[PDB]
Amino acid sequence: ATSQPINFQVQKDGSSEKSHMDDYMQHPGKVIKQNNKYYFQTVLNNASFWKEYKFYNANNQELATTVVNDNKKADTRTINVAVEPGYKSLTTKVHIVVPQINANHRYTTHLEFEKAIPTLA
Ligand code: HEM
Repeated sequence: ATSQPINFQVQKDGSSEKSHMDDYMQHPGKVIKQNNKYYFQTVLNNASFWKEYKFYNANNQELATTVVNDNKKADTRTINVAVEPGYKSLTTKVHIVVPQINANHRYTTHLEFEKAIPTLA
């Protein structure tokens, strides 16, 4: 296995309640192994709304992210977040701007994997 699907749910700051941020990421994501390193690849819908995003492990280490696909037409963006096997969540901090309802906000949420990122290959 070079990769495997991994489902997740983005949940609200301070609880296990689903966050409506979950509605703007494709499901499942994917765990990808390259050489000795692991990536969580995920697709952001309504990419133009995500003005900033940072991901952290549960020990508050910022995780490197790369853009691997920007699709202007579909308004999506595919990103690779650096992870390790064993992570059960990521903390996200995002700056979201929604024109139609004049919204400009920063939020913190926690993305919860269906299970610990597995070792592969
Ligand atoms: C499609 C246009 C969107 C509309 C009309 C919308 C609307 C709203 C409204 C009215 C609230 C409650 C007030 C507030 O705290 O701001 C809210 C909360 C929130 N929104 Fe959005 N939103 C949109 C897109 C997004 C996107 C793309 C994200 C990022 C993935 C996002 C993430 C959040 C988060 C994290 C909250 C806090 C409550 C929760 O965690 O569910 N929203 N949104």
